[PDB]
Amino acid sequence: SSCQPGTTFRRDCNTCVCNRDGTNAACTLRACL
Repeated sequence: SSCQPGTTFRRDCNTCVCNRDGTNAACTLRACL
């Protein structure tokens, strides 16, 4: 992931939070369908 460190964003129906150096994200594991 290229993201703003510590920002919240969405992948489909999932909440993601960007890691401390903006290179990855942890996201919720909902089934969106």
